[PDB]
Amino acid sequence: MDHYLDIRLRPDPEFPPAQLMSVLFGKLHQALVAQGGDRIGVSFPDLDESRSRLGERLRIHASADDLRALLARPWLEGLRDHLQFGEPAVVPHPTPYRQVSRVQAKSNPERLRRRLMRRHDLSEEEARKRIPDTVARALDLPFVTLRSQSTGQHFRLFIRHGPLQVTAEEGGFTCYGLSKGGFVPWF
Amino acid sequence: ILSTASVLAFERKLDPSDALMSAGAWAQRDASQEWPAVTVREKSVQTVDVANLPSDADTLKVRFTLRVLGGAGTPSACNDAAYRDKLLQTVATYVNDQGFAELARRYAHNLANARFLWRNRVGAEAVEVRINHIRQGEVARAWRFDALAIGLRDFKADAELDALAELIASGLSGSGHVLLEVVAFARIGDGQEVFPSQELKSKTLYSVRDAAAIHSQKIGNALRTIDTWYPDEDGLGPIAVEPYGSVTSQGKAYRQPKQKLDFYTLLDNWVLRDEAPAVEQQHYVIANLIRGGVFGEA
Repeated sequence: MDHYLDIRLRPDPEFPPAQLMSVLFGKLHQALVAQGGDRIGVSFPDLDESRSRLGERLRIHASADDLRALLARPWLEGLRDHLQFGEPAVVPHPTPYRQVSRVQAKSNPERLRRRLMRRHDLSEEEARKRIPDTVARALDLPFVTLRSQSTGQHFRLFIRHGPLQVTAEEGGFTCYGLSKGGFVPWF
Repeated sequence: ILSTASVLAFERKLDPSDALMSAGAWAQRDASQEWPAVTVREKSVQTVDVANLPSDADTLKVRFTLRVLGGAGTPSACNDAAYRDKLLQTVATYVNDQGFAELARRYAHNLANARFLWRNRVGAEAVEVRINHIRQGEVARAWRFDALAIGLRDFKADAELDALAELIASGLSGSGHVLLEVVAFARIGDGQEVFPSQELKSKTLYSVRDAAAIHSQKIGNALRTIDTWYPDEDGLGPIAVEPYGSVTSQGKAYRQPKQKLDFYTLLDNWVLRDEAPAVEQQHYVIANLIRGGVFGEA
């Protein structure tokens, strides 16, 4: 994956950039479940780790045929007025390589309590005795908010840009474009 | 000396209605008179209000009517009669030089693209807006657009859009009663989330009678996104017409009074000291007079 395509959120008087970034990420995810495979990687070039902000840019990492297919496919319908685009081009080098991975946290003690009750046949009080409320961990990481279509929930999807490395390795990506082993050029 | 008057009250022209949202199925949009409504239900997460399409419905029918009044310059309350005559002659000079032709084209564009669908548009794959001019109760002239072809940023001329602009121009000039019916269909998804207006259990959704809806002022704010004549930076599109034209969601105040491009100094220059601005800034102050409000000091 030596090719990239930058997408920057146009400023909108109607919307904040986080809402636009989340609906763009959901539509990219739906485009990848429509496409299939594990070869599509994402990034956030104007990231702010300190303020936990994604920035205002998103960058896809793939081959050029994937970029020209995704630049005209109807997952960009209704956002071309919200979005300005670049051109499908080759990445610069030398670049450090890092991973973009979805991090999940045990954020609700009661759901894991109900799982322990389902898998150990305990009552509610044994689940509260075995699992306290200190267990709940909150991440200090930026996030998109996503509407599931299988189930009906709205959940925060916390992303982590991994450590910078001098070389990249093989692997795939999930249907959200996040690394389950793959690496992306970071520039 | 012709000082400005103490109170001015401009009635709201371009009066919209509450946008009732119902749902249904695509490819039968001409059968959309008995479609079931999108109700607001409670779902426990705390207690929030959320509203979705039914599990056999993939499009949203937002319906409202828009009444265009006309007589844009005439205030309904004013003290200084001399200021009233000067403002009347100023708006008369404006409409005599050029009628409501650019402003009606921009209002027709904001009706054409479904910008009154606020959040229900951005994930849509296809939007179709039907506008029926209703005189005497049945129909006078029917329209049908693709709201995704007409983007939100650009203003592009057309055959039917200029006809709609001529109708709204005839309305705003005081030369004919115009009542429109604006219906919009948007392919959102089967059972997806719609976004009605949000009422002040932290979250409550607006509904007139067991059926979700958008506020009338939200549709009125979406129709006023015609201002392209502010000092433009960052690649921002048209904003809603406002004195000190500001974006709360952006937190930025374009047309600040440090520059001479706000509504109030422009109006005082155009009426009192006879300093006519450019055609776009007088377009902007006539759009502010169409929007209405209370203007004047204590």
